[PDB]
Amino acid sequence: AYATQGFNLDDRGRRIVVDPVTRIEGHMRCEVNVDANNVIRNAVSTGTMWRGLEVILKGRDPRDAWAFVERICGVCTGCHALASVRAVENALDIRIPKNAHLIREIMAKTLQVHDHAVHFYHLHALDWVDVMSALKADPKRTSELQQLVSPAHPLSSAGYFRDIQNRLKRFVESGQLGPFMNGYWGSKAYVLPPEANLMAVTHYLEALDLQKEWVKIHTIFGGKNPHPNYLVGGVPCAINLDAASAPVNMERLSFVKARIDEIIEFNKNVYVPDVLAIGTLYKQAGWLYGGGLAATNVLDYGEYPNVAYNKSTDQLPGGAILNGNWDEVFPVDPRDSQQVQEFVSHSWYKYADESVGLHPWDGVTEPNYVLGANTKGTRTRIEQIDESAKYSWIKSPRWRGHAMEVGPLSRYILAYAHARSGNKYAERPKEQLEYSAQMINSAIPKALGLPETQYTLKQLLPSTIGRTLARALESQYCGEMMHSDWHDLVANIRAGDTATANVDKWDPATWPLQAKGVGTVAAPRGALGHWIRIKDGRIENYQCVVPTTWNGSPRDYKGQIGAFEASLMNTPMVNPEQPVEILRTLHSFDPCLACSTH
Amino acid sequence: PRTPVLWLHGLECTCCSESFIRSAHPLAKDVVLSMISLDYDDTLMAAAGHQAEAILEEIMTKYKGNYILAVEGNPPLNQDGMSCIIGGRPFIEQLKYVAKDAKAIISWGSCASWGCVQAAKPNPTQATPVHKVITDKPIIKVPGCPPIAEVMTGVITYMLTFDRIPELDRQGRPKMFYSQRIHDKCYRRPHFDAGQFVEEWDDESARKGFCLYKMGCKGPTTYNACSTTRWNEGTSFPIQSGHGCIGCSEDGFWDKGSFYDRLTGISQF
Ligand code: SF4
Ligand code: F3S
Ligand SMILES: [Cl-]
Ligand SMILES: [Cl-]
Ligand SMILES: [Cl-]
Ligand SMILES: [Mg+2]
Ligand code: NA
Repeated sequence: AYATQGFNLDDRGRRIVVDPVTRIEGHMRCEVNVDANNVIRNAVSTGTMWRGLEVILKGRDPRDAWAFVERICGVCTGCHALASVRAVENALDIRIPKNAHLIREIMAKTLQVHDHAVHFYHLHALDWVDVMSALKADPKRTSELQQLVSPAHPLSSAGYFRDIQNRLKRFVESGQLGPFMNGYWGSKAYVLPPEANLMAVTHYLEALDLQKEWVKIHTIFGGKNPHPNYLVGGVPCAINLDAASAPVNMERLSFVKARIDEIIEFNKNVYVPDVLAIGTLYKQAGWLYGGGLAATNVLDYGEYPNVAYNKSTDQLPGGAILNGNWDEVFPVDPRDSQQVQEFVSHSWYKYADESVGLHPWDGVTEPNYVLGANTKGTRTRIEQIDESAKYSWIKSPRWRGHAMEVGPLSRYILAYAHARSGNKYAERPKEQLEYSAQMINSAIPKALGLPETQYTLKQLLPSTIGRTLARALESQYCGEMMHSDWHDLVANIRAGDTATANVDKWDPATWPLQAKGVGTVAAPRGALGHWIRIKDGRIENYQCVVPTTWNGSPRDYKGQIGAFEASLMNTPMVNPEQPVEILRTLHSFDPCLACSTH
Repeated sequence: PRTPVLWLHGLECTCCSESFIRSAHPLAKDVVLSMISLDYDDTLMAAAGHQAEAILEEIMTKYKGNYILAVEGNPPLNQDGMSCIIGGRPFIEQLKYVAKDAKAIISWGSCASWGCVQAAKPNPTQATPVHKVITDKPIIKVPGCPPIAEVMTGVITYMLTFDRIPELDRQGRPKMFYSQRIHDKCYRRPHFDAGQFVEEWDDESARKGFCLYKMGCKGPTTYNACSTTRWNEGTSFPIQSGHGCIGCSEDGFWDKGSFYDRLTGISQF
């Protein structure tokens, strides 16, 4: 037992293992200890995969790197390619043309929406929504709930919900429950009424059909989704208005705009209202657990500058907050060797000196799969992992030694802080948060006949509910932003600038013989960075620090815990043998384990 | 009664799972609700941990030799297999156990089919394709990074309709989807035939949609349905959007030189 970051870790209680953690990308094991009252007093995050992309990249051509690292992850598809081309461009002093900037921004924001919406409905919703309870729902009351939750959403009739419900019933009555098989249905951790459950499952099915339309934006600009193509120096999708012979003409741009408009409708009418409603009801039930590090330490690099290459115009302005002091945002510099560092003290890697963290330009990735002496089981049959030693394929990133939470919630807390200090570029996220708090505290309770609450954003945001809300709000904001990017793109093209690629330094003979660069991205799950060293036209070093690397990290040299482990602390479980609460909170980070380990 | 599918994940990026849910004809919704019984799948399944583990045994018993094992990703042989851990044990043990009683095995994507990115040199985990580990079962390879959505659901549709594996080429790929090279029906082929090429990105030739051979396009050596079926309900494909094919459905495509290095001996194509 020991204390760290205000958390009292104790491993003397009952040990519970969750392996595999499902409804995530990739492979994770989670262990917790619970006390005599089923409250979590210890949490252990274990990344259970590694591929070694950083090793594979050595000696290759920097221009090819984006395609390799894109295959770090097919869920957050393209965000690694973006980081890579940015990193190489930074190393080689390449400035991309305006159209390439705007197209990359549109692609990035499309990924944000697709990733966030699919995560919530298809990975997260089943932690809040009891599908069996949806079978008992009354169609008319479901219709009336739908009309209160989102008046503008056209799919609100009683017969529509009846038909969806009946197909569910037929599915369940077959005896082949598929993904609902052996679920935790009926647990008291589920609090939604039948009608809310039917509404949510209906939207699960709606989102499943619609999500494939949104990614056609990627397909136009990048050829395919998953894994659209990128390019060092710009974008491959050359523009010609006068014309069916080029990748991009006005018809293709009109198609993109139509998809963007549909996205805006979905976020506004389906996704944001559902999260506000579900958040309200779980708030009413008192389920405000899962804050973890969000109550103290949050980080993002900052993203989406209005003016390209001008960081002061970031529309999700970043930095670092410490100790829950929202009146002081520290600037974060990815080039500073004393800021972003990764430890491997409790990870399956080795350094020359493991008492220190390495900045990623000096990063090292040598595998070292070894288990501690207090392990229960064997090297190939683990029963209880030994967290006092090395226990994960995820490295431990820290900022000036501090453990930080990253992600949409972090970006929204930072945006709120920036807006309060006079930053005008953060106006829209501030507006969203205040709107959301009013809906959750007052408007939705009034509509459903529930008592009003008076939670501040300070109290509400650092929670699993808050983390889920911020993701939805971010999806909405991204859809809005790329609507504006589209207009700017078409305006620039019509003004006569059709350029999509700067090829001045395409040939390696033009490069400096040694160079280093960094590319950062506000990826769906938080702060993403790629750090590259180039030597004689080849990759000397390539190190990735990925958002789930931050959040999912094991303990550092000082024994400080990461965001996942902190978020599970102090949480009661209804049943220790049903990981409902563990899944709900872990899923609120949208873990991507392939990303975390790469 | 719908055919049970147990969809396992080894070392992977999950692109094949994402591609699958992009299918428009048929909809993934309709596949899951009305065609198969997707009984194990880490991406979507409600159960976790011990409850998830318990499903495998239950389906294998009830549907012995009548379920499909779909594998996304691949097993690592280094680190004692513990560079991919499931239930505290190496993934390769899960793969072999579930393969035992499968009616058929689908190797989704380049990872399961050939190795893909983790198997690129120097392959630090010794990631190994499914067919080199499971040697006593019929395996259909559906390569690509990821495969086209409609190719994935097309394979499922064929298998469910006929209860047979579709006709395969020498490399174990379905001829109905992998009989054509990209270069055969690529819409830029008339430019190739006329010697009309892009030489630098965004040159006048690129703006007229000239052939991408000299920018490294591997269409002439790559078998897939991208030039006809195309991507995301036939919206585009890599070449239409201006990037050469990188050869992503072909065995060992990461180690055939830079993606921007042209194929030699153009007179062969
Ligand atoms: S080389 Fe590539 S772009 Fe040119 S015709 Fe062949 S497949 Fe199409
Ligand atoms: S890169 Fe792959 S997606 Fe098709 S065009 Fe080439 S086989
Ligand atoms: Cl960029
Ligand atoms: Cl391969
Ligand atoms: Cl080749
Ligand atoms: Mg790394
Ligand atoms: Na152009």
